[PDB]
Amino acid sequence: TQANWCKGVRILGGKRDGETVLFTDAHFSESMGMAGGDPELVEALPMPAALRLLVKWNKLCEQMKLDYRYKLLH
Ligand SMILES: [Cl-]
Repeated sequence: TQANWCKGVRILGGKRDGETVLFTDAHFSESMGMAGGDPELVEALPMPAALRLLVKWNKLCEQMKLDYRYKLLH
């Protein structure tokens, strides 16, 4: 429950609006642009890593002209 840690994201808009995605071990690697890590090991990310994934994912969402977006869990 930190300004320094973030559990995941929630989907804004679209059919899945309100759904959450909890950050996993693999997301940390993805926040570094690396493949791997366990995608089933739930764990909070350091806020900088959370932000990196936030911006990358929403850039993709507009790149792909999608109808939903991501917001960090508070
Ligand atoms: Cl980090």
